[PDB]
Amino acid sequence: CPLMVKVLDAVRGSPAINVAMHVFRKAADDTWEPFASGKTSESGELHGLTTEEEFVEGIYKVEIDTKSYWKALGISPFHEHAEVVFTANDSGPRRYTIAALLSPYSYSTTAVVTN
Amino acid sequence: CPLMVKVLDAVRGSPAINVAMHVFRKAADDTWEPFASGKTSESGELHGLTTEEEFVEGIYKVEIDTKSYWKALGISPFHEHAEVVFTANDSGPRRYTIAALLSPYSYSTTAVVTN
Amino acid sequence: CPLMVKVLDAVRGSPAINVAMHVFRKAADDTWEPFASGKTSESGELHGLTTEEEFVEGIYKVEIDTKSYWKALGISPFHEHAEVVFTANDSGPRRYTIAALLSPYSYSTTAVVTN
Amino acid sequence: CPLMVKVLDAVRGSPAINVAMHVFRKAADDTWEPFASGKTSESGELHGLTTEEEFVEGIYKVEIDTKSYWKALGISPFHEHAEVVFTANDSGPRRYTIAALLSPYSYSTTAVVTN
Ligand SMILES: O=C(O)c1cc(-c2ccc(F)cc2F)ccc1O
Ligand SMILES: O=C(O)c1cc(-c2ccc(F)cc2F)ccc1O
Repeated sequence: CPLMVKVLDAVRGSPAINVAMHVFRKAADDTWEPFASGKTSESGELHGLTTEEEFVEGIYKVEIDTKSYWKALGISPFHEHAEVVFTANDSGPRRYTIAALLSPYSYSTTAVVTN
Repeated sequence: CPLMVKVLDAVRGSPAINVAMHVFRKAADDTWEPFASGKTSESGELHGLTTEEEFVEGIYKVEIDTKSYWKALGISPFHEHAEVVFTANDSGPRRYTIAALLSPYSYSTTAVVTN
Repeated sequence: CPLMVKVLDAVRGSPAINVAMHVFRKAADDTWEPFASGKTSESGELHGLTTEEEFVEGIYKVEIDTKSYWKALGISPFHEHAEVVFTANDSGPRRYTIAALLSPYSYSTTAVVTN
Repeated sequence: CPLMVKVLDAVRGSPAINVAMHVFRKAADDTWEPFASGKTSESGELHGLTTEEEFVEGIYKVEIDTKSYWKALGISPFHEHAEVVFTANDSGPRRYTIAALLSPYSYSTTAVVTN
């Protein structure tokens, strides 16, 4: 599993469950092409987005639909979404864990990159 | 000054100086139109991006070139940039301060909305 | 003003106003001695904690009463308080700004050290 | 496992390995009594600090020795340690995951509380 995302809710102190996200890869013509998508599980985790063979060098974008998450809890948040944009695998294949911590007016994202 | 950005460096404990950023507004045709831009000052702050008459309701994107900042310090970063996307909505007088805290593999952004 | 504290509320996107905090300095006998205290202003800031002559090298602790802040808003928090412990060291002129970003189950603190 | 701690390094984008931490419980005489301690593993995790029977209602303090971690990497950091203080189990037994994200001049801590 070369790409995993974990999302946490800083207001309730819980995993952020059923959070949708879309992954894009920058194409040759400088456009964002859809690549994968899914929703976080009861543990706040989204696995199985891609495979080693499919996850080639490139620039990737993870767009996390934080607004729909907060609206479902009755909170009108600041951000439309949380976007993580990064170059992947340019020194060789790596495993990426993207962690996102959500508040209505704030978010933090961090990457753990292992071999 | 209805829109201000402040950027901080978590590795050196300093304002992040000379950080470039561009502000975009979502057009009717779902495209991002350039709106404003600048570089942070010695205090890590960018002022004067827009005016009250110009800063109307809409969806805005602030793209902060964090990668160029870390490259200038010789540090290898994860993110291509830090992106803040939000709807601006005047429910009464509102000033927006976007704060971004930068580390090579992590960033946090928060909005302070005042009257 | 060699030492300033700023506190922000990630749930409401506002300065955290009327937040009490105490500053302690580590004594020779490894005990915490009260040093300064106050409450944040309408801007979320606390100034005038100490002076240049008084703020000597040593180990300092800032204890921010985050629990009372969340209780005043009717929100159930995790932490008893947010604690920032640090050594102050003049290697040349140094001013310290401690920034704290508060959520009910999370807090972030950062130091900006300027000349 | 009622209490787990995970620590991440925001400069290297990796788990923070071999990070020491001590857990204290506030005693009847308002003193902090040592309770448990350990070091994070290669995954940045510390498990097995306590048991359900031992982890009674109370106020707990987790002191993470972040300074020794950064010094071992040749970085002089701002904080002496990262302290997480909280009331545990006052509505019944819970499982607590404490997550800490470390930078030389900043840290964030978050709690995930599950039944
Ligand atoms: O770790 C924090 O407490 C923190 C602090 C800031 C911040 C810093 C300095 C300042 F003048 C204003 C701020 F919002 C911005 C983001 C952030 O996460
Ligand atoms: O407050 C923090 O220290 C923090 C923690 C995480 C995080 C999330 C999930 C996880 F399994 C480990 C983490 F460190 C993600 C972001 C973050 O700011």
